[PDB]
Amino acid sequence: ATAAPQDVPFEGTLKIDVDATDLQHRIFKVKTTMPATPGPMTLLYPQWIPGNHSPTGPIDKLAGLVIKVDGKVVPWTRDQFDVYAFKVDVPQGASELVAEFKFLSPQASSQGRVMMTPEMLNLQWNTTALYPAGYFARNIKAQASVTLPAGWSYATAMETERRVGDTVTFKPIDFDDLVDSPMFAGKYYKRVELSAGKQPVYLNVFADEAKSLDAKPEQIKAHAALVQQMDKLYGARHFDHYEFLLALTKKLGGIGLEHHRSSENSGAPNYFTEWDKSWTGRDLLAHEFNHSWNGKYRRGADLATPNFNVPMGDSLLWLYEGQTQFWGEVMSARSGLWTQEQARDMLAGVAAQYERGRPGMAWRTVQDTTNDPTMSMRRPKAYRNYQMSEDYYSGGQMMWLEVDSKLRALTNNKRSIDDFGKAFFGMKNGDWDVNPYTFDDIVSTLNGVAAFDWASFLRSRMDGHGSLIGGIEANGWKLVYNDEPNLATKTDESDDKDASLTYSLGMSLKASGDISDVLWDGPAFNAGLITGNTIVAVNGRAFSSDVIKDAITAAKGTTVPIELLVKRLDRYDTVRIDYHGGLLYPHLERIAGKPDRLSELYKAR
Amino acid sequence: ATAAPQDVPFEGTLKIDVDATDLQHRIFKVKTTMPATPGPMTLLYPQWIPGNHSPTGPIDKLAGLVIKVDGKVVPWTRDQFDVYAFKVDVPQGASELVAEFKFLSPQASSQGRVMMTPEMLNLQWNTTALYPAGYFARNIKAQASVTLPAGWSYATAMETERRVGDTVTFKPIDFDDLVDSPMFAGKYYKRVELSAGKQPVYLNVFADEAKSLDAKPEQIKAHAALVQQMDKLYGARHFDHYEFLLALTKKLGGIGLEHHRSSENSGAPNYFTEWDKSWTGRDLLAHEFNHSWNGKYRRGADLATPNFNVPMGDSLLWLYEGQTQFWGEVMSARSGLWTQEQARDMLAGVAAQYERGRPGMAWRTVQDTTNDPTMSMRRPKAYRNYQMSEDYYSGGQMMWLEVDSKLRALTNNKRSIDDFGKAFFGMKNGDWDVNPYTFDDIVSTLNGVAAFDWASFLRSRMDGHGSLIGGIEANGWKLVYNDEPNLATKTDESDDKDASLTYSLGMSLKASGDISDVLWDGPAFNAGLITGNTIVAVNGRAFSSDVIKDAITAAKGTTVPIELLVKRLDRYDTVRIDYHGGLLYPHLERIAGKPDRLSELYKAR
Ligand SMILES: CC(C)C[C@H](NC(=O)[C@@H](O)[C@H](N)Cc1ccccc1)C(=O)O
Ligand SMILES: CC(C)C[C@H](NC(=O)[C@@H](O)[C@H](N)Cc1ccccc1)C(=O)O
Ligand SMILES: [Zn+2]
Ligand SMILES: [Zn+2]
Repeated sequence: ATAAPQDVPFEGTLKIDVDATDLQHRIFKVKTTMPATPGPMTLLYPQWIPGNHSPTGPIDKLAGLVIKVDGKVVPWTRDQFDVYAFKVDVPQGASELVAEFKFLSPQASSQGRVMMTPEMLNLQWNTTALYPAGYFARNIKAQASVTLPAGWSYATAMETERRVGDTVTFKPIDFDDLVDSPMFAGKYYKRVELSAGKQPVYLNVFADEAKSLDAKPEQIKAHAALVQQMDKLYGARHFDHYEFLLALTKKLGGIGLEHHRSSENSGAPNYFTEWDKSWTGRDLLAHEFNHSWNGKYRRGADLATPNFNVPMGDSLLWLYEGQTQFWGEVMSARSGLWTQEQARDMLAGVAAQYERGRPGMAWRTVQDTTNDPTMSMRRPKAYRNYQMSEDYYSGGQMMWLEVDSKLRALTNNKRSIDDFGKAFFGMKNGDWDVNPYTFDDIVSTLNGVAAFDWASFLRSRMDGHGSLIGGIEANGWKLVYNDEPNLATKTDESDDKDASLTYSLGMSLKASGDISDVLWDGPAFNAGLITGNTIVAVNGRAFSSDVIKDAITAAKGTTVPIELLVKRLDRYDTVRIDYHGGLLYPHLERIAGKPDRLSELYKAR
Repeated sequence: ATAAPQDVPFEGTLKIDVDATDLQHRIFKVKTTMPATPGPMTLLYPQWIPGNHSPTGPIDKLAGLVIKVDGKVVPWTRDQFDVYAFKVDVPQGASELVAEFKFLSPQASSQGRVMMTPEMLNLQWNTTALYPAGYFARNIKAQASVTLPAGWSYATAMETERRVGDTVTFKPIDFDDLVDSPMFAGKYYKRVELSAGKQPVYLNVFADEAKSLDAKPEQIKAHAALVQQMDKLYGARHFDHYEFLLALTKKLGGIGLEHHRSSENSGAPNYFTEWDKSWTGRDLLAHEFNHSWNGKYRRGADLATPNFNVPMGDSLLWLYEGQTQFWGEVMSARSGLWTQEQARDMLAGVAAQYERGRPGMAWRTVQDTTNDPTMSMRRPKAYRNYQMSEDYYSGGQMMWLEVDSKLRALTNNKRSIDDFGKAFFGMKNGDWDVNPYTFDDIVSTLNGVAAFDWASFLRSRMDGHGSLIGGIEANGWKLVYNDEPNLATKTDESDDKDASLTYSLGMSLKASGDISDVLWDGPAFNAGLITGNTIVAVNGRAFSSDVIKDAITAAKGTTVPIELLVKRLDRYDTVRIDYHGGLLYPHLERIAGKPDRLSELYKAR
């Protein structure tokens, strides 16, 4: 076992030098230099990574580790009860320890998200760092450098000291901020100012091909409007400057990861060039940006750990991620990243997910899903709808919508969730240290906006099994289903011609006919169907998405079952599904006579 | 978080009832009943599973959990710092707790190994169990039952009380032995006696199709000879009876998992029907059977944990798995499961793997690979040859071969590793409780066979970076390479037309030309190639395994480089490989002047 980290000074500087030039093998070469204290010394590879809420440190990708003290090799021994901890014996009279190793980043998605391509790379300093055990991470002064592919541009919130040729030397920085200061680099780069002033915000775009960088003025303006709308909500910025990192790519592994003064984001090459086709993911930058307030600056006390190698407590992720999921979609509408119609159909899809798409809510609480990061590490699960899957995101969002609606009702619409945002995250402009909070702090700040038993309200939703969608009705709308496609579903289905049929047949299909998801206790489930089975034919006709949708519509209101020819492994059988509700996709409709608070919430300030 | 398990009596019986009939959804339905006193109670889902040496308990597949005390639901709360631990409050006057849940076994291999098919199933009791925290697992008396698909046969070492219809009630058993008593069930079943007597051994075969069960007399005899050869080695059996469980299948997930009185094994449907083609995997039953002595009965003290929810120490896996890997191959030859020529070429491949196929030994020791189970959980890695990958298996095997050769050299061939086997595992016939050992015990028993500094010998090999293949030459043979295919490689290549070129071009390829492996610092590596790249053409000719092999031979002894057309993502380039050694496959050849101890080692006793 590794001794607990202590809030004591670390003498000297942890030097971290990274060679990021072996794009072909996708290898980051690392040298870490630090003072050596005589006696046993334990070095740690970061395990629990802020923003991942789970022990995602890729320990088995650390290879070629050789440790030398004052130029002599010393053998290392891994702690079999802490496989992220390497112990060496430092001789008496020693001065300096050097550890050299390689981070073997994924050569295919099966190994994790790809971090190197022929045109760009993603350096996450936790993957290229060893640091001494026994210290709070913030007490370790670090100084990093990286050697880039020839002539590549780079971007990071971390301040550059100098670039000599292709070796970038950064100014000293605390080790926790180093891990929190990722770098993108690439040959096709555009830097766009989103906000000038004393706390400026920039957008750093890297692409597989330069043509993807052609952001149009109104599209840049929508990102600039995001910054303005966050200013209206919070009244403060928790950074001295902010660097959006955005990779437009089909080669780099997808990412959305927040930091204090930056975020790592990926989109498709058509993020800008096909604005109307790429909209469903455009809440990404709003989401990760919001975390600078909600998650990085303010963090649950059980989540704000002293180093990267003690476990994180995720109990409050329904605020961290849940309210950020909420604000990401709201701010997308307020900024023009989304249209109001797009944002409303997205919210309808969230509401339907918890009204009808989450039968696991009968036995599992949203609170318990804050354990999903460590339980599952986002590995494949058979029934996201019944096992549940990180619903502290979207279920949390629905609770925060209801919180907004209740604040309005208590105050005759003079207060809203905007007032909680300013009160809870708006203090101490410019500070980007960690300001921890507890559950009781959430309650007290809500009670300060409008007096109410908020503790019971939050517990009843997060520890309950009942409806989470009450914020829809209270804010003047109603969740409905009809045969009109949901804007998000339609965009997500089309071009590949897939078929999302969650609320009719209780399954989703690829264009090939392969079932990609099955709703627990739904019609497909009750025919014994599982993901991976194939719908070969519908009423005798070779499967297509149009064919099965037409058959569903033809069965609406009749008593003639839909006949599905199914391939299960190497067997074929025909099932008859007595489903006659037609195609059903969620939308929101106004409740006439009630105030439309929802549109006010989603309106630009 | 969770209180430590104590060696104190457990009052009552843990009843575990499993319904294994939902083959379509692949769901095991579970009811666990246990004594309960009022107040706080913590229930555990097994986490660290004996024989996996890592926390493989599938916690995220436990769904639908409802806990009732005296018929009334009690809410449960998971420990966010121990996600395998469930906490409830037991009301006053209660005597009994009932927990019901479902184990959602993998619906595809991406979720883990498949455990249900239309013809067979594999029940592992740890996946269908909750048990009270605070107790040594061996102190908990359990009693299990299972409801099978209609008419299915079953086999397990656990003794049956009665079968009523399709519900099997088992006799009470200690909870640790329950977890150690898996069950196979299926519609195509054959039971074969391998040894009669007071400690009988049976082979239980389940198949996708009945024709695969047609074991011929000489093939059954080889399995009977395996039991006889183990008797000669150890002189004792650590079980009152033993049940081989063997699944001949393309649908059940592959498995080799040892137990005290049974093992879980899978083979191809042609395990018997194409005996000469399916030979490379036939050390499986010899391997897992050997674990009844080495691993189950004798186990490292740091591995022999008190329950399933504290971490296991794997430091001695180079004995547990390493010597079992050794005996699995030796016993295949001694029993006739393998021919002597097959076993020799298999050993040649192991020797070559550490002579030339493990460049990672320059920085990592075999000892450190005992941490790979927890580090990697057998997830994909880019360079098994450089990161290393559980080399305590085959590297351990090579060390034990050298131990054998050294015992012979010290004793003028009067003692061998067979004497260590009998001395270390041959005590206490009939005993199948765990008999722990430490490193010092290994040393003392070796020293008792022949006096020598065995501690330094073992450490020099397991903590070193040098050669592990010294036992080959010491026992009278020499590792050589030539263009004659290795029998194991040829069989593993055949039918699919793959190309293993580790010792020539430093890579392996599928018939498609996709690179499946790259040797660190080898020729393919030095051309920048990675797994997933595709060799499109060789000297301009469309790739095939024969085409690239012919080109390698054509380049032998010349100065004309091999031209490879390569697809890297969406780009094509041609590389010139200056490799002129020809095809090189490992074999063993006699050193004519030296005594042939290797053949003695592999000879039937
Ligand atoms: C591309 C998007 C879907 C990315 C999105 N990212 C986020 O929500 C971030 O704010 C999360 N902090 C990223 C995260 C959370 C838990 C475990 C691993 C990674 C996510 O769901 O991971
Ligand atoms: C089919 C064969 C390859 C199976 C073989 N099984 C064994 O060696 C058993 O003795 C191991 N005890 C199985 C094992 C070890 C570590 C982690 C998971 C599972 C294995 O390598 O897993
Ligand atoms: Zn987030
Ligand atoms: Zn084994």
